[PDB]
Amino acid sequence: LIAAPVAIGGSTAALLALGRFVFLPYQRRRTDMEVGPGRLGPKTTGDTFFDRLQKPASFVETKSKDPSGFGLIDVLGWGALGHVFGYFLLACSSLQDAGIEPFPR
Amino acid sequence: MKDFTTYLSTAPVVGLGWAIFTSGLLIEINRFFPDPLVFSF
Amino acid sequence: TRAGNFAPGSEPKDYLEGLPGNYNFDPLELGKEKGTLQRYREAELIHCRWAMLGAAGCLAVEVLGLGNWYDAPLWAVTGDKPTWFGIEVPFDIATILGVEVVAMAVAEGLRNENQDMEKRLYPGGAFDPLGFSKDPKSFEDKKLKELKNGRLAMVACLGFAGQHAATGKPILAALGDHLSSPFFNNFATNGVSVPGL
Amino acid sequence: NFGIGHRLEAILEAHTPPAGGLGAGHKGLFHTVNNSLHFQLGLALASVGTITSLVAQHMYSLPPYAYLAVDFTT
Amino acid sequence: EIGPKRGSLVKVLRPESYWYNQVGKVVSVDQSGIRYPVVVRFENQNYAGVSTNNYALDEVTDPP
Amino acid sequence: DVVQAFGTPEKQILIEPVFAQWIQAAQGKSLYGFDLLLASSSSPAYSAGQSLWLPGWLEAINNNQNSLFLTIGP
Amino acid sequence: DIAGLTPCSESKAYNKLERKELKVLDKRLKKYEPGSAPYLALQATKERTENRFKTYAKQGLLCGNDGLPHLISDPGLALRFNHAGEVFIPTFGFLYVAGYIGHVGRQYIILSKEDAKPTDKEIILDVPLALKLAFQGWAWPLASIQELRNGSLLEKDENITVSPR
Amino acid sequence: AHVVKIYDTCIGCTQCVRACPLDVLEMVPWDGCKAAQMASSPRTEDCVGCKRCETACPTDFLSVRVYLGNESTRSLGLAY
Amino acid sequence: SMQGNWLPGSQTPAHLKDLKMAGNFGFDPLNLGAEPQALRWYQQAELVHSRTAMMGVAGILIPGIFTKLGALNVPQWYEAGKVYIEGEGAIPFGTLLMTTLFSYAFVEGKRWQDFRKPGSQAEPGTFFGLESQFKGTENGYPGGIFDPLGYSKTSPEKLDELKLKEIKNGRLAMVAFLGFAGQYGATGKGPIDNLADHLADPWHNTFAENGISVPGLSAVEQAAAN
Ligand code: CLA
Ligand code: CLA
Ligand code: CLA
Ligand SMILES: CC(/C=C/C=C(C)/C=C/[C@@]12O[C@]1(C)C[C@@H](O)CC2(C)C)=C\C=C\C=C(C)\C=C\C=C(C)\C=C\[C@@]12O[C@]1(C)C[C@@H](O)CC2(C)C
Ligand SMILES: CC1=C(/C=C/C(C)=C/C=C\C(C)=C/C=C/C=C(C)\C=C\C=C(C)\C=C\C2=C(C)CCCC2(C)C)C(C)(C)CCC1
Repeated sequence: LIAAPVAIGGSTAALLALGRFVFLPYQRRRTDMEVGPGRLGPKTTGDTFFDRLQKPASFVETKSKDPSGFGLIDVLGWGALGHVFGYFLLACSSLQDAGIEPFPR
Repeated sequence: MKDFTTYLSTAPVVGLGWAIFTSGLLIEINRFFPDPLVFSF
Repeated sequence: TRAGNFAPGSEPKDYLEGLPGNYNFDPLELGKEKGTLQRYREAELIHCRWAMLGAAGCLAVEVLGLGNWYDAPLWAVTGDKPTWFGIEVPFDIATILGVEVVAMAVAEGLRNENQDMEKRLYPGGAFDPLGFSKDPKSFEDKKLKELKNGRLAMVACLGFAGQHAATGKPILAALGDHLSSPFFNNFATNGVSVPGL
Repeated sequence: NFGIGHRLEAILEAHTPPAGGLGAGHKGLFHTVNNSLHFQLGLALASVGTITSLVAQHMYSLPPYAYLAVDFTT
Repeated sequence: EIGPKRGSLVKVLRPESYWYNQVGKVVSVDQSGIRYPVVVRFENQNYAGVSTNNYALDEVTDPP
Repeated sequence: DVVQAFGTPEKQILIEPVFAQWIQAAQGKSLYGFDLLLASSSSPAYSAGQSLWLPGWLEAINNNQNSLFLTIGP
Repeated sequence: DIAGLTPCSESKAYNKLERKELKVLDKRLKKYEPGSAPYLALQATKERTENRFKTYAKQGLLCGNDGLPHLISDPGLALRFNHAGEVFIPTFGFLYVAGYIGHVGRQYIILSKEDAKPTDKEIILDVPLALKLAFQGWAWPLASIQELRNGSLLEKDENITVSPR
Repeated sequence: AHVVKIYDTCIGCTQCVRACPLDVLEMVPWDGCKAAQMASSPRTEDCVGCKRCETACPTDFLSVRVYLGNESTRSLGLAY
Repeated sequence: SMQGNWLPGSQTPAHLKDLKMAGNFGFDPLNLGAEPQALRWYQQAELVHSRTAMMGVAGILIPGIFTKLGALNVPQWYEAGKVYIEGEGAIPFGTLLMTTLFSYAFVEGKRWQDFRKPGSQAEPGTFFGLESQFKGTENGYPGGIFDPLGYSKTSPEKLDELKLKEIKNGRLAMVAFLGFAGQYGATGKGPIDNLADHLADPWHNTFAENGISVPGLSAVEQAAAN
């Protein structure tokens, strides 16, 4: 069945470690060619209340205290990936130990 | 005959001669041979 | 530096000049405008190595008589212990899946941040323990190599997959069949290789 | 507003095939779709009509409601 | 003098003209400095039924 | 229609829909006899999902009373 | 025996349709004397019906659940099974004549457009040149292929009337 | 009423003013054509949009253009 | 140059009046050879069709002649395929067809690359060093090991006389094989048996008496007999 705490924890630790030490240099390069200095950049320009909603948030650029660029939003996203992968593995184990074989024979 | 054969090279050479030839041709294939469905030579 | 011609008398294509393993291949002018040609080279130079590893694994499980390559990923089904080189592996299927999907992830991730084409193709340095790439003439000689045997490796992997797709037999047994009666045991005699036999 | 996500203009301008297969590709199409309300209306109506056709072709063969297949006229 | 030779075939590049990317024969080129001095004649009529039209100097080129 | 008018309905061109019948047999319809995947027990597509939804889908698609993938003629 | 269709020779509904046609044709035979021209015409019709039913059978023909012969359209399935004669060869048989007509029309169009006031040649046809092209169009695919290869088949858009969008 | 506009492609054949049975068009002196004439539409509000001037126009495309819209009691040809 | 005429009094095409060719008789009413490279490709196609027609027709005739003489029991060509298929020590049909297709694809790619680029098969160090003699003398006339008896490196007069003879026997063999196919299709017997029937009984054994060749002729003969 696989123990759900150890499976979820291992999956989210692996995903967070990947997102910090591995794909973080690959990340923000897509943003340099997406919303970079010479690219499209700002989504909106106007200065009314319905335009400040499209303006970027205030807690996403505060130079998070991690040595890398791993902010709170990246932590949430990679933890969501880890929870997704852990639940996928647990779901596959649940289908396996019920006597049902989804794989081709 | 020159004036007549200039007229005869207008619309009836393509509207009648081709029509009669292709028609009567196909009539005689459908007559001498019976109705086919499969091309088995 | 041209190795040869895939068709004797072909038109000389100028965008393939100087590349390692240079035949006058690519009829369809793929990667002619440079750019993706570098992507094509950096993708072929690792597809070759992966097919080399796979066909080496199949040949090692065959000629040492330790199993069949198609029957090798069958320990996950029916729940018996995995064996490598005869020795039983104490690991678990979930564990091996975890280490594989994180190890290949970190490998390709640190591979992806080279940011220079020459090291992306041929890293060297830490990827050169014995260091036979120091001599540039031997470097070009070994670059012409591993591509010929690499392309042959890719063709061999496709052949292994296709041979076990039609006839469910070990590849060594099929080789013995073609050695024994080649005119009776070939690709045209298995039935499902060409329609209409 | 957060730092992560995808930009539609970046995806549209990036998907330009090499060797001039589609010329400029989808370059300059984000402003064309956004500024023109009729483009969005036509796309929405195309998808809605196609999926209504899909709903019609999938309701009769796979009835999701109990005793719907018995009611022939319905 | 300032336009193509009289009687020479020219190609019309005017987009709104019926004879866009077509070949016409020059019949006269006006030398008084008017908006469309080049006068050409086409073997095929338009939908209005005319066969001649006037174009500027930049709207006519030699066909290949 | 003119062939049926002349009292000889066997002379009409009846092109059998081989493509869609082949597709239906690929989905598990055993009426046409094409022993393709999802209709043969040795195919990997039939084995994959053999215990998930295949006994329901095959039973529903091999029954001509329902409207699921009706038999189609010329 | 493909697509759940029985052969025409071993079909019960095919024979039922045949005997029904024979019965309705022999119904009209009782109202004429045997030595009459309508009787001879009806006998010829019955003989043609019997010949058609005989020739449609044992000719690689199948019919299913209706007694009416069916045609197999997918090539390959018409190759391994003896069904190419249904649509496979007659496809090229039609296409040869269609390319013949298109090629002789194209030849007449080019050979007329190079003539002074060429608009009259479409309403005033010439018979010797059209018949010469008519008996020169047997090798239409070779001529079309060589014209495509040398570029004279197509024309530069630069010289094609284009809508100004 | 409708909008009638004359472009510089006009060459002063002065037949668009004959084909208009409403005295919408007029011929003014010009210098951009050999005939030194140009169509002008002072009484544009009297036009109904019958496009007879466009029929009479020999230039390709049409030098005089009539655009429909904003119908009135005179542009609708109403005697009541 | 211009040798003979396929039809005396016919207007010979302008591309055949002053053209140096083997067996040029002015026979191109459809003007398929007006373009020069077109004529080169058609000449090569005629040469390969004619040469394989020599091989095929010789296989029809010489075993058939020896069977008529009683030397060998080799059957006629139309059932020889079934005879070998039903044999004991027989390579299967699929293997034979695929081997034939592979070898012919290889040699025809060689000939094709000779055609598009002349003498391009003589690229040094490409075919085991023996490709130095793979240079083509002319379209459809490669030479090299294809003339191992040295019967072509002489004066041009016997050379183009031999080319004319080759194209004549090749056209004859092509019409002969079309005849073999047709006279199996109609009579259902071997060509040697058909020749024996025509020699022993010419009037009652012909294409007209057989109803397959000209349908409706048998009905005409039966109506005229009654
Ligand atoms: C193995 C090599 C390879 C191959 C085969 C492809 C193949 C493709 N790439 Mg490409 N690509 C490659 C390598 C390759 N890529 C590499 C290495 C890179 C760099 C990383 C890219 C970067 C790249 C970009 C950036 C884009 C592509 C795109 C495409 C697609 C369209 C190509 C094109 O020009 O349109 C085909 C050429 C045409 C002229 C189009 C003609 C279409 C006709 C007119 C329509 C006919 C309609 C017809 C009536 C339909 C009938 C159907 C019936 C049911 C009615 C195509 C699937 C594009 C894509 O994603 O599109 C899917 C795209 O934007 N590629
Ligand atoms: C596009 C749709 C379509 C198609 C595919 C067909 C196809 C067919 N129909 Mg149908 N039909 C159609 C439309 C169509 N028809 C319409 C619109 C009508 C109403 C007017 C009919 C009415 C109709 C009737 C009433 C009958 C048919 C029949 C036929 C068959 C014709 C077979 C034949 O004559 O022998 C094959 C014919 C040929 C090979 C013709 C020869 C022409 C080629 C080019 C050879 C050239 C001749 C010659 C050798 C040239 C050289 C010499 C020359 C230079 C002088 C075939 C199954 C008949 C049949 O058999 O029923 C099954 C039949 O009884 N149809
Ligand atoms: C022989 C001359 C000729 C040729 C080569 C073509 C070729 C073409 N036409 Mg055109 N067409 C023609 C005559 C011709 N057409 C005539 C006379 C008409 C008026 C009825 C049309 C009406 C027409 C339409 C409305 C359309 C085409 C389309 C097409 C294309 C599809 C192929 C096809 O079969 O279309 C089908 C063609 C027809 C249904 C027309 C059949 C009319 C007969 C067969 C032509 C008779 C010409 C005559 C025999 C030539 C004289 C011979 C000479 C020896 C004296 C192709 C580019 C289609 C297209 O744009 O696709 C790209 C399309 O939508 N054509
Ligand atoms: C065939 C192939 C590539 C073919 C490419 C071709 C034809 C290219 C086509 C073109 O040239 C043309 C025609 C014409 C040109 O104009 C265009 C291009 C596009 C250039 C790659 C295979 C590539 C094959 C690869 C990478 C194989 C990898 C294998 C692995 C990893 C194996 C692992 C295992 O086998 C073990 C060891 C043991 C088992 O028990 C378990 C498993 C897991 C199965
Ligand atoms: C500070 C620090 C640290 C730590 C860290 C941490 C602790 C973090 C956090 C956290 C974590 C550790 C995690 C996170 C996560 C997040 C998120 C955000 C998640 C999410 C999830 C989800 C979203 C889910 C979903 C679902 C559901 C709901 C159900 C069903 C299934 C699914 C999956 C679908 C360390 C020591 C390392 C180092 C030093 C510093």
